[PDB]
Amino acid sequence: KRFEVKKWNAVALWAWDIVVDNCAICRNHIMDLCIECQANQASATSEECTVAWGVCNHAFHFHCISRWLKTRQVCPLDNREWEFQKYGH
Amino acid sequence: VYIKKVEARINEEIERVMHCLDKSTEEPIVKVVERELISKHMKTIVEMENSGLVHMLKNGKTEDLGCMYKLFSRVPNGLKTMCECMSSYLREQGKALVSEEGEGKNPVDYIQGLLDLKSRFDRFLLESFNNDRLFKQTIAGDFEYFLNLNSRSPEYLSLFIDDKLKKGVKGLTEQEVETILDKAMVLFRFMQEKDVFERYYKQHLARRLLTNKSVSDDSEKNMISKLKTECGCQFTSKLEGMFRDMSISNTTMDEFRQHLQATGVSLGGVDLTVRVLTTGYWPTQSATPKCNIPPAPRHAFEIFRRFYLAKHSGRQLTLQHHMGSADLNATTRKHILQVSTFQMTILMLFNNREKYTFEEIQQETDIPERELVRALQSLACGKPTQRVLTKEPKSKEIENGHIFTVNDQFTSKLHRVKIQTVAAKQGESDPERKETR
Amino acid sequence: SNSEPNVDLENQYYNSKALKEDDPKAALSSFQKVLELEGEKGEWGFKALKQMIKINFKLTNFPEMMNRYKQLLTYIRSAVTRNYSEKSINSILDYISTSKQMDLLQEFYETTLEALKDAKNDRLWFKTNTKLGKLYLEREEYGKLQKILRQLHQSCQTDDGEDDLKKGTQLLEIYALEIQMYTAQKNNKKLKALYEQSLHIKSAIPHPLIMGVIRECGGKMHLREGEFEKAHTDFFEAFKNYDESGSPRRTTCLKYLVLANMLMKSGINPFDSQEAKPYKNDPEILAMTNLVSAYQNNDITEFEKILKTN
Ligand SMILES: [Zn+2]
Ligand SMILES: [Zn+2]
Ligand SMILES: [Zn+2]
Repeated sequence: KRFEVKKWNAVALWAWDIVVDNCAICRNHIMDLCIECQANQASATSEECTVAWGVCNHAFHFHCISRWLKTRQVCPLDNREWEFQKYGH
Repeated sequence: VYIKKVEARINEEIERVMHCLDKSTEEPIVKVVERELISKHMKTIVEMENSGLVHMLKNGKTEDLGCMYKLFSRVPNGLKTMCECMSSYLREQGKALVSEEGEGKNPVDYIQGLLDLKSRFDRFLLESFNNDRLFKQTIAGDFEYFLNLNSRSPEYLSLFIDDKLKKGVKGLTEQEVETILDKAMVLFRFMQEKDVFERYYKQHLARRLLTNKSVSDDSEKNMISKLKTECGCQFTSKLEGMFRDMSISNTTMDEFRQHLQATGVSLGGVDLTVRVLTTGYWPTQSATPKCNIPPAPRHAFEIFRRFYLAKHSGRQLTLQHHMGSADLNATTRKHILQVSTFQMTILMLFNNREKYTFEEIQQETDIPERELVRALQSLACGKPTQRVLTKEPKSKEIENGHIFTVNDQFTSKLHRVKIQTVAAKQGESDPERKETR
Repeated sequence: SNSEPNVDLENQYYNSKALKEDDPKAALSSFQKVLELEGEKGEWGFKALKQMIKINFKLTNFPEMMNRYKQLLTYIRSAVTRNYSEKSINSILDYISTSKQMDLLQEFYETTLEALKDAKNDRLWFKTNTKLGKLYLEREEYGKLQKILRQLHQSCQTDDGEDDLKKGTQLLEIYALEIQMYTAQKNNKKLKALYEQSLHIKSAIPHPLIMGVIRECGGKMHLREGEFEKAHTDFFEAFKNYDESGSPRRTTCLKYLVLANMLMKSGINPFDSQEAKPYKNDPEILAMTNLVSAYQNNDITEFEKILKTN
């Protein structure tokens, strides 16, 4: 051939996995309510309880981390400070 | 000359009253002598501005400042107006230097002149004022006042620290580099709007790390130490992640070196230097395109992605093209070219078959938008007499049906010749400036 | 941007690089001619000396290898001032480490030590010190490892103070070497002292391998005292840093972290997502996953069965 590649210095980026099948604070599911709410109805008003995402890309219920954040603040799956990056899924 | 006369008058009066009138009348007389003379002196020095406080500080008379500090310290309310006029002169000097009207000023020279003024005033303070707290407080408060007059002031500081960090050509040693950074952060201490400060510094970090290496590789540890001692749990944390990525890049670099040594099932077993970063701290570089890859690099990329997903499992990789470089071995001698992961695809298609055009490289490539032209014009348009990709329809604007050829260009006898069309002027243009604001 | 480096010097440098594959005899002379025709230092000549050192180490030629390394050390101070010059010698230092002539290793180290001291580049001098400190730490040598720590601490001393804010990078490098050193002798009195001296003044950079070691020391100290949360929070980070780096101690501290998460009576699955599957289904780690699974389900009979089984 006329031109042949000898060296390459590509940069590889990566992102964490989440395993969205169950959160770790209550062990019910990523959706379908939490332990503090049980049923869909009974004063939910369109179910004001959604999924919250942190900077570390972990996902739990909004209320579950809220009870977590009052006592501790250290995102029990890593040692990031668990910023707030999203609300809902 | 009055200050020498009043000091002599005070000295002769206190000497006479302590000798001709022993220890009897020394206190009331000297008190009157200091009071009215110093009141005259204070009004004399400030308004004279001819060997006056403004003038005698402008020309740099160390003795005049020194003898005045030792004279005005005796009577109260002397150092108060002394610093007030000193601050007023600093305000006048600051406004004449931070003047924004008029385009065509060198930002690196502007900070250098400002820092020279700070060093000059600090030298005067040490030599004359004997490190008085009141003088230090007034200049510190004043420096907080005339510096934040522009919303671009932290941006100008950020580019200056980028200029001082891109290469230490001025001050090859380290002793003055330590002082030049210490003065930089001291200047940064009396500055507000810290959020915009790192937002450009982080952009400067991206600009200095996503380009050619070999800038410091050691002074990075010094900046973060200064940021840690200056800030808390803030954008310095963004700088923390930036450093982690460099650590992971080299650890994976040697780890991949061991695995390419094992061989056995290596498909693309050629020279690779692959870096690993995290998206959590590097800002948006570009759209991260998904263009094609030449087959030999494809096998090389397939090894790393398979390997990085096996022994570094749990995380998947994403491919991108607006980053990196390469060394294309061409072949009367064998001179290796340079392609910044932009012209690899176009030149590889030429190797398969020459006599292509714009249609060929846009239809059988899955190429992204107009950014292709900027990469494409880097070899043909705006080229000096070192052209590695010539065309028959010589024109400025880009056509569709135009054929590409290659020229030997013996003038570029450089063995590892590089085409550094990118990074022509790192200047932080307005469109990114406004959106980041 | 562009900048004319040099036309001829790069050509003959790479021409001799084509000659190193072709019977390195007379390639060294060609490299030497390039160095002679370079005169003042030389950027291409810096890499040429690096290549000559690499070639001479292949065919066991040490005498001029270190003499040219002294020239390489002097080349560090003037033209290639900060740059990748530390990356070059780190690769040179790692390339010398390939063989087992440990006497030549520390002759090469000690000559490096004094040369970097001259340029006030003690910045590059601790990097050699820590690599020698880590090497001594692996081989359980403390006679000269301590001398390195004392010299580094003295360099860290700001006369009146024994620790510097900007030199906090060297505090952690000193403490990390001391952390695993006293781990060998099980010195709890020193281990707590090292961690306490670390936490406050160290913070300039969480270097992943060093930060994980510092946290791993803290987790052992805290759990040896009784603080479950603090012992939690330390391995709670050490596993993060180890994962990024890739040291074999990733699973070692993860086992400690999983036990620490159990001890604090935590009601949250620690294996959920960061462990994912590589660190949740690793054979011995998966055995630990069954334990915390029984912990969640409060299966006392099953838990004790696994304890006796494994
Ligand atoms: Zn849940
Ligand atoms: Zn709910
Ligand atoms: Zn999380």
